[PDB]
Amino acid sequence: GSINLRIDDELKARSYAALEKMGVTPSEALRLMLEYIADNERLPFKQTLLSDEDAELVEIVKERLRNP
Amino acid sequence: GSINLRIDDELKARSYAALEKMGVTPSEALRLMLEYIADNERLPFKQTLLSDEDAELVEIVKERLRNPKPVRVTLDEL
Amino acid sequence: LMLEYIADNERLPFKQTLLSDEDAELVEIVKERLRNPKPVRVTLDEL
Amino acid sequence: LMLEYIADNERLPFKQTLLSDEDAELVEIVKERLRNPKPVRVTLDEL
Amino acid sequence: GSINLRIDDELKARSYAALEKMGVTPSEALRLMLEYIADNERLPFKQTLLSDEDAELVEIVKERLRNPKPVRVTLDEL
Amino acid sequence: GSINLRIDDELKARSYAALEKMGVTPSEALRLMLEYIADNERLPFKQTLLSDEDAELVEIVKERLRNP
Amino acid sequence: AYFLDFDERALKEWRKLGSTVREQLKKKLVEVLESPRIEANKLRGMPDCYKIKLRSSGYRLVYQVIDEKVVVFVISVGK
Amino acid sequence: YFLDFDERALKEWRKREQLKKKLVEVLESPRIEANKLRGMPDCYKIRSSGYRLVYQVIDEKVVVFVISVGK
Amino acid sequence: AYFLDFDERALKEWRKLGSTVREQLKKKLVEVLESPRIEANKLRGMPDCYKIKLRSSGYRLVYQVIDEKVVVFVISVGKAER
Amino acid sequence: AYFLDFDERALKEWRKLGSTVREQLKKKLVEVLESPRIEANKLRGMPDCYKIKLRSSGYRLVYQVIDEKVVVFVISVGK
Amino acid sequence: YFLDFDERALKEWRKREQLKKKLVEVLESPRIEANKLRGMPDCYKIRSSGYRLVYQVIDEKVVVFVISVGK
Amino acid sequence: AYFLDFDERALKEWRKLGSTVREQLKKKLVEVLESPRIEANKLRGMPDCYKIKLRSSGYRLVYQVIDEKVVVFVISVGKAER
Repeated sequence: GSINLRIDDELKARSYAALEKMGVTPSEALRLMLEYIADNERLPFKQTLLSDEDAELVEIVKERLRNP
Repeated sequence: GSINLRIDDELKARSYAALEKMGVTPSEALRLMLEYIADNERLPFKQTLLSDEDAELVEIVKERLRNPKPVRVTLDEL
Repeated sequence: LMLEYIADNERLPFKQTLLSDEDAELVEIVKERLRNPKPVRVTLDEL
Repeated sequence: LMLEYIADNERLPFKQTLLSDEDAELVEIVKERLRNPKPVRVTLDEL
Repeated sequence: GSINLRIDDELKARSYAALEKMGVTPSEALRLMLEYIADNERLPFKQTLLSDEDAELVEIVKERLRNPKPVRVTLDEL
Repeated sequence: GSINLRIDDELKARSYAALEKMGVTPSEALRLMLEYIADNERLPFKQTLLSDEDAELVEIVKERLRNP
Repeated sequence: AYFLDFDERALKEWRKLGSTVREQLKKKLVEVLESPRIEANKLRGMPDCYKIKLRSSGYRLVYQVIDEKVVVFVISVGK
Repeated sequence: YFLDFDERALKEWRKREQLKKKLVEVLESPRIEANKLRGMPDCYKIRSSGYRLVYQVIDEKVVVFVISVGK
Repeated sequence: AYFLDFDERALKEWRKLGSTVREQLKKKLVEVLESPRIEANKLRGMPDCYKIKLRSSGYRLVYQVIDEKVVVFVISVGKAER
Repeated sequence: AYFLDFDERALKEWRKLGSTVREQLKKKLVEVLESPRIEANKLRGMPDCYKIKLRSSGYRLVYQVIDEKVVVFVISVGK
Repeated sequence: YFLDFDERALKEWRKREQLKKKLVEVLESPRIEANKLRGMPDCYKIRSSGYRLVYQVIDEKVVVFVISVGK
Repeated sequence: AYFLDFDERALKEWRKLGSTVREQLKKKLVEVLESPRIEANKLRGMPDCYKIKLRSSGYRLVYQVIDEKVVVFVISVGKAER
């Protein structure tokens, strides 16, 4: 198969530059993310949005454990 | 710009399925990763290969700190 | 057996979560006051 | 009371330090093998 | 070079006592600290004043992440 | 009282430079260390020499907990 | 759909499993190969290592998940 | 296990069938490590609705203590 | 670079900075926007939060980096405490 | 020989201690002022904070040790 | 508490009066948090000589398990 | 700068590096000697140990910083594993 990606010119530059430094090809990089996403049903990035939602739930528990 | 990615047929199927469930387009996903890599200079995955390389480095440090044999030196000696 | 534990340790084998959220109260008053500290140097005579 | 714990949790209230230094054995064989890894890709057919 | 330090009489007493117990000369102790400060750009003591400054920064972050109100902006807006 | 310290010229430079950045005077810095040492009977630096002696004691315990 | 790597030692151990026991481990490996991170089987003390545990027999498989290569790396098989 | 409710949590509950269905499973063997609210002592969470109940398990009194119910 | 989000409170605080102080905070912000994780400025006690510190003035900016959206989320701007 | 700072609130609390109770807290404060870090009284959850605990009465003092200013900072007094 | 010795530790012991004096205090209330050998589960250390004994306290069997004696 | 100690094993390893590779390790060592704690190169799992990494060649130097003696203690030099 094949995928065609619309990409900003400057981002093509900086991301490819970085990939050469890492010694990973752009195709390998993108096929990893797609395989990951396919198997884990999520993005590989830190779930900090969900993370600091839990942190606020804890802040409410804390306040309530002060005077039960 | 534009990128052409050669992709296995089944992986296109499975990843597209997954992306739709998430409501993320294949382009948005890939543009996040490329932007991340560009700014952070690493893949967004857990750096576990690097992690267990250090683990063995730690193992050599541990073994050697059992009977340390320090030698004070200058750069000119090196 | 459990008695032999409580004999020596002078506590229960379970985790003292009651003291956990009693030391959390203190931390709170401390965390709160560290926000607005008002330090004052004192002779022990001045106590 | 302690019985009511062991009833539900299906373990002892004390900390299972025996499983601690049983999982340490495994970690060892794993830490050791991660030193000299010898990876081999396998069809599940090839199993 | 040379440094002259003005020191309280009792502190000279007590610190010298302590230094002898350790078998460290007053000069060696002070030359360690000056070298540390020069290279690390901080005092060798626990940075607890900075620690509980961050603790309050964390407290403001926590309070604000309860009801976050993000606004996407560009630098030119700033 | 007074203390006279013999100091390498280059170190006087770099350490004073750094102290100005930190907004701490050289006299304050040295009086802190002396007071600390006087009260704690140790240097304010990390006790990493003692720290990695304990780490090796642990390494021996670990090996022995393998086959008791 | 992660790739599967076996350490050679892990593969040698595997070869001398009873036909019965490897059949049931294999049934759980394929579940693992799709979504490899099971929070309950986390081998505490090592990066990204997990167990596969058998009710009967008491045999144990240990694998590490390497997301950056999308592989599940089988390190140990035995008891 | 015993079941305790904080006064605030009970006010939330009043304003439920499916959660209660999960609570009785919680009441026998209360520690489900997968729902561990990490960052807090002995606290845990309980598909649809996206509503969240939070309880603490106290080994020394065999109670499940429901502290919060909502979103 | 990462996208830039400001919390409403943070933007209000930003507005009433001296032209000079926001000028230097801004200049370090554009650097942050292309490499937001400076582990040295890591704000311990909250997920993925970091500081921007000004030597003079003593002002502090706090942002959280949200990788999943490639945004830097500026939460607080000011100088807490005396 | 650390310096002693009291938070104003801590000092106000102190003012309304029984003459008896502050006398015994004070006896432990002066022990603290020389070698302030007692590993057993570490208030877990906050940087460098320690307790002074009284057998009788059950009153508690909380202080933080700031090595960089060689001060013991008394934050809380009460029960 | 019960007292167990590992075989290696006992070989060390043979090659003692002051340590034994501290062991009986250890045998009743074994957890002295100040001598915690940090970095290890439930392990602790026991002025002169600079010799070190290391033992582990196992709550589930009420034993003090002396693993190492020496320098 | 901090003093420099090499373990005997580490010095033996150093000796049999190509003139080029020890040349570039040395150049990063003099930088380390004046600011030995690069938290980014922090070797987690041991007290105060840090890495020096070479992009090419892939060689690794590991040192521990002992502040109480202001020394950098180079423990290992090589490339472990494949």
